[PDB]
Formats: sequence, structure tokens, C-alpha cells
Amino acid sequence: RPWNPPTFSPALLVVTEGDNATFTCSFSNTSESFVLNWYRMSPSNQTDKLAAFPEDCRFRVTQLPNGRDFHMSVVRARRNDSGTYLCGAISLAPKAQIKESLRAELRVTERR
Amino acid sequence: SVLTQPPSASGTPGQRVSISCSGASSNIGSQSVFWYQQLPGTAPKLLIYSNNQRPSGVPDRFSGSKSGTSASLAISGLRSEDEADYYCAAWDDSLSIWVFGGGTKLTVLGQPKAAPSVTLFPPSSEELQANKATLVCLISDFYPGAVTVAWKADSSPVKAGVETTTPSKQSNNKYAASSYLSLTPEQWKSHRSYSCQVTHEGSTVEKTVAPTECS
Amino acid sequence: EVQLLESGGGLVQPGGSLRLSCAASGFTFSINAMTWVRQAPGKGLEWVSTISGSGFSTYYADSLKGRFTISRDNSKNTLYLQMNSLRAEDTAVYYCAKEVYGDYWGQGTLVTVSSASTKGPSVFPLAPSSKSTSGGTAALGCLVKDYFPEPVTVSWNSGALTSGVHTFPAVLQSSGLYSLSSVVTVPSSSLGTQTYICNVNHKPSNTKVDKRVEPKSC
Ligand SMILES: *[C@@H]1O[C@H](CO[C@@H]2O[C@@H](C)[C@@H](O)[C@@H](O)[C@@H]2O)[C@@H](O[C@@H]2O[C@H](CO)[C@@H](O)[C@H](O)[C@H]2NC(C)=O)[C@H](O)[C@H]1NC(C)=O
Ligand SMILES: *[C@@H]1O[C@H](CO[C@@H]2O[C@@H](C)[C@@H](O)[C@@H](O)[C@@H]2O)[C@@H](O[C@@H]2O[C@H](CO)[C@@H](O)[C@H](O)[C@H]2NC(C)=O)[C@H](O)[C@H]1NC(C)=O
Ligand SMILES: *[C@@H]1O[C@H](CO)[C@@H](O)[C@H](O)[C@H]1NC(C)=O
Repeated sequence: RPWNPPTFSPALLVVTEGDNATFTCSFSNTSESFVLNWYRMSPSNQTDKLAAFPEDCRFRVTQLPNGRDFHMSVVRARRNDSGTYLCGAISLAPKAQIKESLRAELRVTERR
Repeated sequence: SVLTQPPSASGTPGQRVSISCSGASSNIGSQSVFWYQQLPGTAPKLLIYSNNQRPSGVPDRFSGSKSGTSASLAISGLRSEDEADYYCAAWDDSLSIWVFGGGTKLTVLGQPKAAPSVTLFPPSSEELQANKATLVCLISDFYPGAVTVAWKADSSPVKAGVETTTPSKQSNNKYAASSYLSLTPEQWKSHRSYSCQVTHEGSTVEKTVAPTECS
Repeated sequence: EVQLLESGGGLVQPGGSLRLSCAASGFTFSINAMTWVRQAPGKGLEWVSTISGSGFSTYYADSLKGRFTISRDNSKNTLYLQMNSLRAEDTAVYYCAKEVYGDYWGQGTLVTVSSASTKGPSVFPLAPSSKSTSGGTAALGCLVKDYFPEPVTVSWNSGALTSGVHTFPAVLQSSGLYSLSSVVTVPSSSLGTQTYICNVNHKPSNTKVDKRVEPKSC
């Protein structure tokens, strides 16, 4: 049975080293058996998991009251946090399945 | 601009056109390309994000691609409504700036021809009572979007006190232009008639007004 | 959903300064990057500045030479651009936009850098008659004369009439003042029964004019 993937926004986020950067992951769940993961793409071109909801400390996920949206925040961004990020919804039942968001970019700049 | 685009692009209705955007390793080579549509008289809108994704509201006739340090916007099924300025943009990681391309004016040639409607307004009673006189020649509903305007006072050409706008697009996808002849009231009443003559594709529509005739 | 509304535009003298504002709604402002882009008449888009959600990251076009400061107040959902030492070359439409890449744009505000004087418009009717009638339709309009700076906007019947409207670009006269016209095509049968009013707004002079356009009896 088809279901839509989460969306992940904005497409590009630019911040200076030391600031925070927040993406928004949006998921229209059709039931309550799911979990949301936040990933980054490794040099290897492999998803590295950063955090999940429900629940290193620099990567935080927060579920908003609207029952759709999640804030995914890099606290105290560093230059080497620059790269490609995505979120993934995992259906837990009736069939365990992951659907990935589109990928977005973080650029973390040198403080002048 | 450090993202270079062709200044112009064109096709005819139903065809496919491509608009290129050329950059460098520090921008297009290593960063996502975004595209924008700016219709006449409006603010830009996002058309493509992340090289090739469409926001909601953008039809699938618009697509983006990127290879190396070059990117391209393709528009299939070209329509009159696509006439607009298109821009590409991307982040530059060598200068830590956002850069817009220089922009490409898209024209859609070969739309259906339409001869101009012309309305010539004499000076208003109110303006004449304020000791001024302006003839207003409004030109509408024409295609292609190019006209020539000539003014006459009883058959003689007038060039002094004429201002004319460049045609621009109407709501209904045709073109419109305006022309004004500034006169004193005395000059207005000096002649038997004045005419606004509009040439479009080698043919001419002329409208006349007279100070002694309620027009 | 998303809405962005610029203000603070208008006339400023060379060497002067101006602060633009942009009021935002319909998204979570405090975490959202916000941007200024400008566009000189007849020219391309030029990115000005972007600010992070927190305000702790700011980026600027090199060409500005640190004459501009971007800032924000998350309390009020408002973005700012302080512009100093303004030159003729800064004359442009300034757009507020959401994100570094502008997923949504405001309609922009025109900043005119000039030592010329403000002047509000005179509005004259362009009255319909048999001579502006084309069978079942007729043209009527308003002449908006002698204003400075740009822009004027025109609506009809307070925005209830938008179909058949065309408001022309301004002419710049040798006086250094602008003029434009707005025209509307309406049913010729309505000329006796429906009032038509042009609503002219000239925000640079804090002026609005509502001019009734009465038909001629000829
Ligand atoms: C869609 O999911 C929301 C959120 O569900 C919670 O968070 C998930 C990650 C998962 O852990 C769920 O088991 C959680 O319940 C559902 O929203 C809530 O629904 C319950 C029951 O009505 C309510 O008590 C909670 O307060 C709600 N939480 C929030 C934040 O809104 C929602 O019902 C799901 N929709 C469907 C169609 O099943
Ligand atoms: C960057 O974020 C940190 C962490 O904020 C917390 O985690 C976020 C994901 C979100 O859940 C916030 O609501 C949390 O507060 C900010 O530092 C915290 O700020 C609070 C409030 O000022 C303070 O009480 C805590 O002690 C701070 N925690 C730490 C670890 O320092 C920080 O201010 C943000 N930096 C910005 C916005 O520039
Ligand atoms: C990321 O960069 C920081 C310095 O900014 C460094 O301390 C850290 O080791 C880097 N990450 C790695 C290589 O794990």
C-alpha cells in the first residue's frame, strides 16, 4: 500500500561556525507506528544516522505540537558539519519500511 | 555576474527551449543550482531548487539539470504565459556569497497576430480648467509587441511634447503601449483636429479628436 | 500561507541613509534564514544580504563595501536592512525573501536615491464616449500626472474591478516628473448604471486619490 515520504526543508542552509542550524522534517503519518530518523551522507556516500524521534548531543530532534513537523537542529555548527542531510520515516507496522526525504545541503562558514 | 546566462532565448508555441547557466567549481561545480521566473511587472518566484526539483505550483514542463560547472533549465510545451526573465543562482563557497546569474529574457515568437485597438482621449474638461492639455493615446491587444506612434495636428507631424512607452504585456498575454501629446490649451484650440497614428506590422490605425467636437 | 511585506521604501537624498523593514507571517520565523535581494530598473537581480534565524550569521555582497547592515527581531517577526551613504546606483526595488535562495518573495519596495523634490499626482478622468466604444465594450481610464518619485499604483472600484484593467508604465518627462495612465474595458451597457472610480496610491507622498470617471453624453 503506497504512502508518501517525509519532506525535508530548506534545500540549503548557510551558517557561520558556532551558530545553530535547523531543518524541518514534515511527515503525514497514516498511523502511530512510525519513527523518524535524521541522517547525513558520509564521505563514503553512506547514510550516517544522527538522531531519531523518539530518542552526538549536538544533533537534536524536536516534535512540534501540530502532529506533522519536526525540527532537526545542529547545535554549535562546525565547518566539517558542511554536507548533505536528509530525514527518513520508518513504518514499524504492518511492514517495516523506510522512506527517505529529498536531500538538503548545510554550508558552515568560517567566522570572519 | 559570475554566473553567465544567454541574454535572450526564444521559441514558438509548443516547442522546447533550453536556458544555460555557466559557472565555476566553487559554485555550480560543488553547489546546488536554483532557478527563478520573473513575469513582467511581478516579483521573482522559485522555479527549480536543488538542481532539478520543482516547488509545488510549478508544472512538470519545467525541468533543471546540472553537469560539471554548467546547468540548464528546460521548458517544454512553451506557452505565451512563459514570456518572462529567468535567472539561475547558486552559493559560491570560495567567496561565501549567493550569486544570481545575469538573466535570460525568454520571448515566445509566432503567437497569433492581433492588430492594435486604439483609444484617443482628448484633454479632460478638468485638465483644461487647470490650464493644461494632454492627449492620451492608449494602444492595446496587439501582437507582436512592437508599434510605431506618430502624432499629427491637421495633417502636419508633431514631435514636440510627445512621450511614448515601450510595449509591455497585458493580463491576457497581448501587448499594450501608451503615447501622450502635451499641449497648452491655446495650442489645443488652435487646430481643427489631432490624430494618433499607430503602425503595426506595416499597417496603421489612426484615431482623431477635435476641440470643437465632444470626443 | 507565507506572507512577506516590505516597508520603508521611497525617496532618499544621496549620502543619506534608510532603514527597510519586512514583516513576515505563516512560517516559523525564529529558525528561518531571511534575505534581501535588489533589482535596479531594467537590470538583473542582485543578492544583497542573508541572515540566519538566530542573527549570528550574516553575509553581504562584496559590492556594498559594508554600507549595509542586515538585522532581525524574532520577537516581532521582522527583518531589517540599514542602508547608509546611499548613491544613485542604489536606486532599486528591494525584495525581502525567505531562505538564502528565496523560496518566497515579497512584492518589493522601490528606493529612489535623488535630490529632487517629492510631488503628489494630479489625477484626471479619461471619460468614455461613443468614440471609446467598440460595440458591447467601452474603454475608460485615469491620467495620473506629474508625480515624483515612483511608484504610483492604480486600482478600480477599490479592487472589485480587476478584469480588463491595464495600468501602463510611467513616462519620465523633461520636467523630471512621472506620468502614467490606467485603462479599463467594461460593458458599454454599464456606462449609465455602474460607477467607475480609479484609486490612485502614491505612498512616497502619503497620498491617495479616488477619481470618479463619469461618461460623456456624446
Ligand atoms: C500521526 O502521528 C502523530 C504523532 O504520534 C506520536 O509521535 C509519533 C512519533 C509516535 O511515537 C506515536 O506513537 C505518537 O503518538 C499522532 O499524534 C498524536 O495522537 C495521539 C492520539 O490521538 C495523541 O494522544 C498525541 O498527543 C498526539 N501527538 C501529537 C504530537 O500530535 C497522530 O494521531 C498520528 N496520526 C494518525 C493518522 O495516526
Ligand atoms: C543554539 O542552541 C542551543 C541549544 O538550545 C537548546 O536546544 C535546541 C535544539 C532547542 O531545543 C532549544 O530550545 C534549547 O534551548 C542554545 O543554548 C541553550 O539556550 C538556552 C536558552 O538561552 C539556555 O538556557 C541553555 O543553557 C543553552 N544550552 C546550551 C547547551 O548552551 C543556544 O543559545 C543557541 N545558539 C544560538 C541561537 O545562537
Ligand atoms: C570536526 O571539526 C572539529 C573542529 O572544528 C574537530 O575537533 C573534530 O575532530 C572534527 N570532526 C572529526 C574529524 O571527527
